[PDB]
Amino acid sequence: QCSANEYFDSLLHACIPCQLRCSSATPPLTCAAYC
Amino acid sequence: EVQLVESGGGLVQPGGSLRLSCAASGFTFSRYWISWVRQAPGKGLVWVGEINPSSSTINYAPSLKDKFTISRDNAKNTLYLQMNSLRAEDTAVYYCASLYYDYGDAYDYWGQGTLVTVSSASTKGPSVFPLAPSGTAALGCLVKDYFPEPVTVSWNSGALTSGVHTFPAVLQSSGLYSLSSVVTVPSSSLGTQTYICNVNHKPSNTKVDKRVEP
Amino acid sequence: EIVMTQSPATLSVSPGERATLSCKASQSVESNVAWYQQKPGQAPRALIYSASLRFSGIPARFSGSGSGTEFTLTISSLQSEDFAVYYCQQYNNYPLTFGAGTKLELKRTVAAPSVFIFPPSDEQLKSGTASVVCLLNNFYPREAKVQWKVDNALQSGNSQESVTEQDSKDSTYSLSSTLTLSKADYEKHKVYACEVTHQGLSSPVTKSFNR
Ligand SMILES: [Cu+2]
Ligand SMILES: [Cu+2]
Repeated sequence: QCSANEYFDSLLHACIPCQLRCSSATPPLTCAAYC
Repeated sequence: EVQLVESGGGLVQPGGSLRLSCAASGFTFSRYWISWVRQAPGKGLVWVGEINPSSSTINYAPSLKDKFTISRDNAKNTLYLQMNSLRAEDTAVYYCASLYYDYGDAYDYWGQGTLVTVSSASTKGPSVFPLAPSGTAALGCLVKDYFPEPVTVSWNSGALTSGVHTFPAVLQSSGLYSLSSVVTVPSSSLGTQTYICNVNHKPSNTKVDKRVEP
Repeated sequence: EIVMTQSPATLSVSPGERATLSCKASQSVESNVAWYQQKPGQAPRALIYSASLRFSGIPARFSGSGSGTEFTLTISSLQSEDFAVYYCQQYNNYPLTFGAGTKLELKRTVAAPSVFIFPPSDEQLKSGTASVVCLLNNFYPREAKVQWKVDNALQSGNSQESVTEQDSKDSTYSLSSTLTLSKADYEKHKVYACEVTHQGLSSPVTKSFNR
C-alpha cells in the first residue's frame, strides 16, 4: 500500500518515491501519472 | 556501528542438520526484512530465502524447499537458518543480509558469512614441508594434505609481509587441499636472519611452526 | 528461473578510464535489477537497487541503466578501490537470481616473472610423495605458461597451479606450479626443469636443477 506518488520495490520492501524515477529515464508503469 | 555477526556452521556429513545464527546490533532488526545468500567456493551468489518482520510471509528457494527452514526471534534481534539433509552441492559461505529504505535512503547490511562444508571425508591437519632457498632469493612452505578448509599461514607471527604470497588452496585428486606460501627476501639475508612459517588449522585444531633454512 | 547473462566475464582497464558492464535477462524483468560489489574475502556490497537508483554512500561515478532485458552498470572514472567483482540481480520474479559476475583488473605496465624452482624437501621424501614447486612471482598480465620437463620430457596432466590476486601495491600476480610425482619416480630422473613463457620474456626463461 503506497500513495499515488510512490511505487513498491520488492528488494527493499518499502515504498520508493516516483520523483526519483520520473525525472530520470523511463519510470515504472505506475508512476506515469506523477510525472 | 551496525553488525550482523554469524555464528554456527562448520563441518557435517551429508544428510545431517545444522542451525545458523545471524545476530544483529546497531539498527532496528525487528522492522526490516532479512534474507540468506550462499556462495559456493569460487562461484556466484545464490538467493536462499527471505522472511518478513512479523514472520507472516517466508519465501524460500524452490530447489531448496525441504533443505532449509528460516525463522527469526525479534526479542534477540537475530535471524536463523535451519538446514536439513544437505549434500556436497550445499557447501558454500552463507551470508545473511538486510535491505530496507528508511530516512529517505536505501541501505544494506551483511554478515561476515560462515563456511558450511558438507562432505563425508574426515578432518585432517596439514603436513608442512619447507622449500629449499634457491640478486633476490626465495623460500616457501608447503602445506599439503588437509581437510576441511581453511588454513592460515604467516611468517614470524606476522613480522614479515613484504613480498609474501599465499596461494589459494586447490583440491587434489585425493579430495584433500594443498597450497604453498612463498616469500621474496634479499639473497644475503640467509646466514643472518631466521625464517619460520607458522601454519594454523582451526578445524583440525593443529599448529605447526616450521623453520626454513638451507 | 530467470537467467541473468552478465558479460564480459573479465574486463581489464586502467584507473581514471571508463568501464561499462552488461547484464542480459532471460526474460523481461522490467526495472527491477540491482548491482553489487564483492572483494576477495568480504561480503557483497550493493550499489544499485532500481536499475539506476543508488544506495547510500555509493559515489556518483557508479551509473546503472537499462530496463526490460538489458542492463548496464557504468563506472565513469575508475579508482583503485573500485577493482573487484560485480554481479547483477533481478527481483521482478521469484526466486531472486544473480549473474555470473564480471571481474575488474588493473591494466598496468608489463612485468616479466622471477622464476624459481624448489626441489622436494628431504622431509617429504620419507612420506613417499614428491612435489616440485615452481614460483613465478611479480608478473603482469596473468597469462603465463609454466611447463615441466623431466629430462626434456614435457610432462602433462600431473601438475596443478594456483595464483594470487592482484597485489595491493604493484598490482602484480604470482604463480605456483606443483608437479606431483611418486617417490620412486622422483629418484629415477635427475633433471626437473620449469620452462616459463611470458609476454615480458623475449625468450622462454628456464631454470632447473639436478637431484
Ligand atoms: Cu612477490
Ligand atoms: Cu620415469
